[PDB]
Amino acid sequence: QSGAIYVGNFRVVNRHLATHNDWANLVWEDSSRDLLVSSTTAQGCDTIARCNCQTGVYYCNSRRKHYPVSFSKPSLIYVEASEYYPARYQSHLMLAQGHSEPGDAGGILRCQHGVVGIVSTGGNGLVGFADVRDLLWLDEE
Amino acid sequence: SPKEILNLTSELLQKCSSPAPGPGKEWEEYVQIRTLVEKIRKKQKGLSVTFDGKREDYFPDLMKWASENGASVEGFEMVNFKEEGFGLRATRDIKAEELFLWVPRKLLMTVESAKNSVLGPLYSQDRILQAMGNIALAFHLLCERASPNSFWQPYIQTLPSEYDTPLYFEEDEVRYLQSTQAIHDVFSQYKNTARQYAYFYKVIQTHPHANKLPLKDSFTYEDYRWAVSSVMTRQNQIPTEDGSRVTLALIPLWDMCNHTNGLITTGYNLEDDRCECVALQDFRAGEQIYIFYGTRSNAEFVIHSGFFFDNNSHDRVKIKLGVSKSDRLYAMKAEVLARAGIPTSSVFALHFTEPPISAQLLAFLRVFCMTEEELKEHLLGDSAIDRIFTLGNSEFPVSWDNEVKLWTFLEDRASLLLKTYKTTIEEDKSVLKNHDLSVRAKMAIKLRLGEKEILEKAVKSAAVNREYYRQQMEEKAPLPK
Ligand SMILES: [Zn+2]
Repeated sequence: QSGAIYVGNFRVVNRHLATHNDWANLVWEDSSRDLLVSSTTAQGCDTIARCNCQTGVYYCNSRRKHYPVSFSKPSLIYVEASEYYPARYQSHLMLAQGHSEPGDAGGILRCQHGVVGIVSTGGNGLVGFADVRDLLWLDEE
Repeated sequence: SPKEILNLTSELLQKCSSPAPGPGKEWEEYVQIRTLVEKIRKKQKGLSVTFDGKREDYFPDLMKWASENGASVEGFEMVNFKEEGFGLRATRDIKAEELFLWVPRKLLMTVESAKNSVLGPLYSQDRILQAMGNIALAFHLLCERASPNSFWQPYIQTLPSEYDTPLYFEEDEVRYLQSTQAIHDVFSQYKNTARQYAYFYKVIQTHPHANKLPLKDSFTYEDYRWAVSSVMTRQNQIPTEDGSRVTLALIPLWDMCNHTNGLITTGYNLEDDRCECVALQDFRAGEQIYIFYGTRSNAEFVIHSGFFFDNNSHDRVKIKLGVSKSDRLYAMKAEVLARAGIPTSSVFALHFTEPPISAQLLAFLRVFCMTEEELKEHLLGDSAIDRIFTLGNSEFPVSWDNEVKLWTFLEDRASLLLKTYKTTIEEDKSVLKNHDLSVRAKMAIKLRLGEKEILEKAVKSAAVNREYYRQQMEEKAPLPK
């Protein structure tokens, strides 16, 4: 659990906790998604799920465990302002109940077919997962 | 090895392999398949392996077997509660978040374990087991049940003989569910079970790799039905051993706890390779041990877990909605549909808890009665991105006329749904208070009553909001948003 997705020759991780080296190898990014995609020399061992499960398992970094959770479909949800992102439009945000405190960001939520998204927001007993299935370009070349 | 059963399963597979016949005749197809299922059931002995003793006589075996492998067996005791059956009764004071349960995976039963079991040759070649984890896990449970020298045999000992799932319903208990939406899910469940059983009995009889399995000598409807019901009612998700993927699993000593409203408190600790459950609430001495099974509707509870929960705040009634192909705004609206992630037609849910409606719903509706002049504002302009972002914001109406039309259509459809039902809510409450029905009829009628109550509350909410907007019409508010 390194806090990022390794697939193909790419790396997917939250924008707000990425290192400058990621931007030095920037291929595509999005502030509205808090999703950063950077190229990697090594070949990742993770597969992207192209299915539509609404129940999976996510790693709660604060607890050093993983929990099963039922999440809503990808939709646009208001996100309250924090120390890292001011309150603005946030698309492709799966919302569900769970434990998510500062620093939890980066946990991968996993279902049967593979990775669906990454934990992006938390607070008030709600957990936000940013989708990664939409970008079909993220596959082997 | 009689050959009549083979022909019965072949005929069953042939009949159920056809697509859904349609409305009205689904009932006749259901009774036809139930007739075949019943005849084969009375043509077989049922439970291939039956324990001489009763369920409650094997719990000490679980305690000793788990204790030998490091699974906590202290702080609770086994009791048969009248209202939910067998469960865990705490032997001491447990505070909130207290960790009183942990089971090493060695004990856990997983699809990977099945692949490492004697079922592996069959798992290798058959795709159906490869697809669904629950089906393969169920066959693993069946294979382990017939083996006296099974590492999980003590676990199998205590599993209940019969459950309360729809597969256990009689024709009368399913008749009480007529005119409801859940009956279609019961249809799909029963048909899938029948097709799977027929196909699997025929492959096991013909597939050479199944020669060494203990199932070939006896694979009855009762065994498969019990296995599928148990896996469906007491399954939890855990990641693979390598951590690359997650998979279905049956967790002994944990899934025997009943359900109460709350937050999920069960998690698997991969580092320790064990599952840990923290206390859901403060369970004093003598109180039952409860956990949260998940955020599933009462319809799923009845269909899969096999019981109905009262005061469930997370209930919902599928509602089929769509935009007819005869609207002059189809072409222009499809641009939003494609850009809003809203499919052309899909099943929506009305939520018992406030708000009754759900974002994806407010969205489909906002696009189902909006006027054309307002259908390009969200497409062009610096506010178009903000408009699509707030397209699900209840506090942000795109237009007040779209709101009143939306609530009007909502009341219309809700009234139609109320009319569609065969009976009335008053009759349901009177039957519940006056009559003495079995447990299964009890949960079926309760499910129907809950659906009707949720629909009525939706009607009330739609009417209040419509009146609110009509008064807002009499009022003047400068902020459109
Ligand atoms: Zn999936």
